[PDB]
Amino acid sequence: TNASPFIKRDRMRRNFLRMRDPNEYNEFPLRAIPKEDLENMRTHLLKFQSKKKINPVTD
Amino acid sequence: LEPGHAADQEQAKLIRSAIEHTTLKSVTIASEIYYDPDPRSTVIPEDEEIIQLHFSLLSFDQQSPWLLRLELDRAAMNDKDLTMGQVGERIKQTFKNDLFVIWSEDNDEKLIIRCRVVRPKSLDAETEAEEDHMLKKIENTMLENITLRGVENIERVVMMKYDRKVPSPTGEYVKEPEWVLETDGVNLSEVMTVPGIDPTRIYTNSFIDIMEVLGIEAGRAALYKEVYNVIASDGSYVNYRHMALLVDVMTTQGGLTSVTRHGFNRSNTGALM
Amino acid sequence: DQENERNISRLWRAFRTVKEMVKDRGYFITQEEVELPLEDFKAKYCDSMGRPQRKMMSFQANPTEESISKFPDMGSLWVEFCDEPSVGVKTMKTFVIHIQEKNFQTGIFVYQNNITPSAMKLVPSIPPATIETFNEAALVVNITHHELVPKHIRLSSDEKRELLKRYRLKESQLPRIQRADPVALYLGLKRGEVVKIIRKSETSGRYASYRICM
Amino acid sequence: LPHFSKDDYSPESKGFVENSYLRGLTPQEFFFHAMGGREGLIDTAVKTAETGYIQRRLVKALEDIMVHYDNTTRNSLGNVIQFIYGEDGMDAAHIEKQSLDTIGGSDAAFEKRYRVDLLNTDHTLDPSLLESGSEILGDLKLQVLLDEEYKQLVKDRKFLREVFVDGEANWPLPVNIRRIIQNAQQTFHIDHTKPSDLTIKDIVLGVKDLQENLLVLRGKNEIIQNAQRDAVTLFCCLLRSRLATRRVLQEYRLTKQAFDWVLSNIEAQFLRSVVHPGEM
Amino acid sequence: KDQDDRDHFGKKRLDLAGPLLAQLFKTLFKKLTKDIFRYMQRTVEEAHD
Amino acid sequence: LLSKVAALSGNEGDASPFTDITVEGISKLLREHGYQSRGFEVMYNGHTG
Amino acid sequence: SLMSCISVGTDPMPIITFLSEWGMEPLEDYVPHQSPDATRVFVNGVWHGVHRNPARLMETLRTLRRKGDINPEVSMIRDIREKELKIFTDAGRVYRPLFIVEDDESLGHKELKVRKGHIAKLMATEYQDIDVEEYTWSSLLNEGLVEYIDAEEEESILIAMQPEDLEPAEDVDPAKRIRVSHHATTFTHCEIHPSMILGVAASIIPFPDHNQSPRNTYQSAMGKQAMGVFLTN
Amino acid sequence: TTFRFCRDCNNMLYPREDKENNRLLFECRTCSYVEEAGSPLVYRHELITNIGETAGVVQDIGSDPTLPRSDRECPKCHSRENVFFQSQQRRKDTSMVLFFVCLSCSHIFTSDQKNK
Amino acid sequence: DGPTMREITETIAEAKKKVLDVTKEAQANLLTAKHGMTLRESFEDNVVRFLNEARD
Ligand SMILES: [Zn+2]
Ligand SMILES: [Zn+2]
Repeated sequence: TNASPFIKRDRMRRNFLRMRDPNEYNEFPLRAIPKEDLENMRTHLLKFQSKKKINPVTD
Repeated sequence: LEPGHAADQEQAKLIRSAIEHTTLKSVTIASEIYYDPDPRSTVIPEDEEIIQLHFSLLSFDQQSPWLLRLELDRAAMNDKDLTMGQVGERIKQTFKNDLFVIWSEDNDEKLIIRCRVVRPKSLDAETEAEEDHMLKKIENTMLENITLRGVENIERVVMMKYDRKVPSPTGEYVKEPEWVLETDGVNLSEVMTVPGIDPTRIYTNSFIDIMEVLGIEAGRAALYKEVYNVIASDGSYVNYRHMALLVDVMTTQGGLTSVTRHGFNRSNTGALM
Repeated sequence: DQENERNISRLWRAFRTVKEMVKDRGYFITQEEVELPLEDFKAKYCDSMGRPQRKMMSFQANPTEESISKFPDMGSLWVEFCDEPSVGVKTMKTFVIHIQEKNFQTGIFVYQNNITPSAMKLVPSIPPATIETFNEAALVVNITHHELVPKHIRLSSDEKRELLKRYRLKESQLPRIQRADPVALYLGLKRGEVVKIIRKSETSGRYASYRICM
Repeated sequence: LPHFSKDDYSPESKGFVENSYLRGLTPQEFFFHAMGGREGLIDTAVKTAETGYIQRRLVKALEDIMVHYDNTTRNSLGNVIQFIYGEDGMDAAHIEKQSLDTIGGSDAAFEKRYRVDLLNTDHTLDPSLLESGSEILGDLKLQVLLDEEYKQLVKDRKFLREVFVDGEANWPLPVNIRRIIQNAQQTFHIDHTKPSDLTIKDIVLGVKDLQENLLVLRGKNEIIQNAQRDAVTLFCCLLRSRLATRRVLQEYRLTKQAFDWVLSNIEAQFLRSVVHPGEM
Repeated sequence: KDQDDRDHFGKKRLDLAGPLLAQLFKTLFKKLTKDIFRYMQRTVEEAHD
Repeated sequence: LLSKVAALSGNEGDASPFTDITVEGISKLLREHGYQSRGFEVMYNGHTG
Repeated sequence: SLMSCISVGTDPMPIITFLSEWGMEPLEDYVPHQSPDATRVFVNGVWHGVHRNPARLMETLRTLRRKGDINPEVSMIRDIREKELKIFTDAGRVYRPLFIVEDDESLGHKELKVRKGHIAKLMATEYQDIDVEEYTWSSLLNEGLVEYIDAEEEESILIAMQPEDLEPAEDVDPAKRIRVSHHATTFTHCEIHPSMILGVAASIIPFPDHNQSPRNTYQSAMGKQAMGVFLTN
Repeated sequence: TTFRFCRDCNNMLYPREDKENNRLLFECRTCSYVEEAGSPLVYRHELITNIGETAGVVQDIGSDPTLPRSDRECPKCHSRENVFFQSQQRRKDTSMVLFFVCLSCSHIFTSDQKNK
Repeated sequence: DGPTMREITETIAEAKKKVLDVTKEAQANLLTAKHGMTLRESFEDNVVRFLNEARD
């Protein structure tokens, strides 16, 4: 009805306490470059920013 | 409205359209710049007929190949009583004869205006670069600086039916309805001269324009009415003489003096006061 | 040809307003000519083509007998309508000469668009005669007929003397009205002239006020 | 709120509280209701500050205006703001709302209420309303007096209609005549059946000379006398309408003693309503 | 798109004692560091200990 | 009304805003105690009785 | 309000590294004309990159926060309409807890992840203090049963007023208030309790929903001027 | 308008008129590259526009929990589930026409019955 | 009393149904905006008027 107008906490505490593969591929080796040639040598990446084809070998 | 024609709702529309300021921008969807190789044939399928119509019925040798096309809304030109013939002349009179214009008929499914600028006899080799740009300029000014009809500074007008008590022929007071136009924006001097309205009853919300057009005494009455409306808006009642004294003080110096330090405090009433 | 009719109608209304202004200033103007019908105006002040001849619209008015008794110093009045839109010094110069030549005490000049500054500065140059310039667009509607504008009556010198004496006032203690006031321009008031404003009051029915031109 | 889907325009979504305070507001309604109340609280704070400045400005602008012994309204400089306080010279504390009986009504009603005729038999005066109702019929000297009274009343109706274009008849006026008439009837115990002893000449002259004693301005010159006449224009219209010959004899049944009592009180009441010089 | 609403609580931040003291301490420490350098410079120039 | 019922029953009233508690439910409990359901009582003037 | 909290802020770098390792394409190679469907990723108002599969990414981020791998105070917003993914870690953001709603196909309709068993152990630890394993609020946060939500994140979730009526798929007492079900089957969160929107002062009013709103405001101010016992010392 | 961009330097192309053929050419103001135009339209101004009404539709629009669901029929697949939203244009001159997105075919239709 | 509450509940429901009808015509764009007002503004005025009258 009124879903219990009262806050029942005095005895509700007691109640709870009371209740308780086939070779169809190609495989190649991968070997690291010798470090003896990487010293005093820097390898960078070059990116041409353009929409056409740029090739310094021929262009 | 005129006392004789106050109840005629059909004439109210004539007055309403004759005072509302409308520009081409408010009655158009889009404007486009089209290029035609010659001013005798068209590339758009739609205007294939309009050119054949006007041209057959009919100078054009020196017309520029750049075309300005305006597409007007069918509904918009029907909300306000308008026809492409009148607006076409309106454009024709803004620039008297420096550009050629053709306009479709009302029966057409789409309402289109085609404009062409005619170059002078002298050839300007430098203007070809800005030829299209110039079209982009005039079209913008043709959307804004064109007054199809109405009084400037008049945004919109709405029709309302008010009740006023006028004496009856028998001798009693009876309430009859009349059509009254309410407007946003104020141009009292120009609107007061429009035919069809009652200039002896026009009222303005801003009492400043009343004073400039009708005089200080008219501004005095308008000022009181504005003050009275504010007081009476909430239903409170104040004796007339209290408001009259405030209004009289506000207009005693041959003008509307504010109640701030720039108004009554700039008089000559003693430094100590 | 609609535009032609629009100007004619506006000119006719402006002519009527000027006639009422002259009548209200205390000059002899019959009521019949004030209410001239539109068709009569188009018959006497227009031509075969239809465009009006504003030169012929100019007329002469003289003080009425009652005004002479109250103001025994007012002379004739001349009203001139300028045919050309742009008023120049040439037309202004002949207008003032036409006033000074025939002893016209007051001359009203009506222009269409504007008067050039080189001609405006010449307006106050023929005393004691006075020249008043009126724009036609401003004369289309008689502002004095508005319900908000009360009745203004100019007071004679004797009446002004009595007004101050009985109220024991000074010219600085009266309510002021500007010379540039639309009603003051309609009446041609001068500095020191007092006008009796008769207006309807909801507390006393009729209330009489006074304003001194400044 | 983060409980409705986008583009929800139902009343429950945009703040329609369907419940009452008795039933209680749901959490959505509670928040929307709280939002509305916050608007009122903010307005109260802002309105108080803004209005306070307005009141101070108004008071300082009109603080030096006073009514002088010549009835003119002037400021400290002596400049005239109004030539008579309130355009009528009365005090707001003594004004009451009264109905103007001449402006309203149809022409036929106006004729029936005020017109009195002694020659014809269309608007005749009943002989039982006064002790001289027999010899009154067929008199021309009194007929012209009645004609002038009716002519003035018709003129008053014309003037009133031109002032109040809306036809409103209830306006604030100084003296409440209706109460004075009631007091006279109740004080003297008017018979209401026996014919009165009043005469047409006495009534018309009694009202006419009463209007002369209603003095707001007492100058002895034309300008002040004209101003005095104008100041009591509206009140005289009310006075004439209420104290009409037909209305007094037919509607009020007033006696000569009662009529004299009414006239004296109206003069006394009007003089008490005049604004007092020196009032700020 | 609609203009950003200035009252949106999601665009507002609350500075508690933590952040409030952080900026205050940062300003004061900056002054302390400046004073330390001035003493170092003064000692070198004026030849003090 | 809730407080009156709580005192008569020796309980702590639950007045949290958004719950299933209704005024009618309180009234029913109050009537079970022999009191007017709406909390009205017959009183006597202290001056005259 | 009673259940509102303010974040203290943490380092955003670990999240940035985590995003990069899970496919957040860097902004140095983002070509808009070759991928006009990627969702922009923002961290503390910093555009770090774009992602091709925002739905999968958000699922991973949400799970990590709920289990306790990312700090709960971190706010994640996915603007599907604008194709933006905003992550906020700065301090000063006001947030509050809410229940988590999931499908739970066992019952066939969405329901709260918190069950009666969780509540049973919650109260057991509450009342044992006055020995089962400890179970506190932090346990709920680490179990993904509750979640901190800030104002910005509320713009992309749907919350239920109460689990009694809105969560279950869907005579009436004439005295009960008219409650709207809203007939929504996509709830993502559920309010802990609607009464928690009030503050400390407004939580003392009994039946504040039966009062005119301005009166509640007056009580809040007046409740702070009432004589009582401010402290026991 | 279909803006065209240069091919050699990616700069913005502009329209130019050649009298040798009375045709339309697009030329670059910086690198002197020409290209024949495909359409005679070069400028388009839209006072009243319907572009952006359905902005924000994505392949996973149905995953949004806030978006409301409806039972309207999709007139391309005969389905009942769908999510609807109003126009995204913020101008205070647009109608309240709804836009429905089907969760089975991603087809966008409208409830408009005036113009459609 | 009970009968008054039943009438009140129905009265509010009728107003809501009226609001439902207008909200359906606007979605179909079959509603013409009142002169001097926008479609959205006209719709809001109709909704507010119905709800205000429902309370009265
Ligand atoms: Zn290029
Ligand atoms: Zn479909």
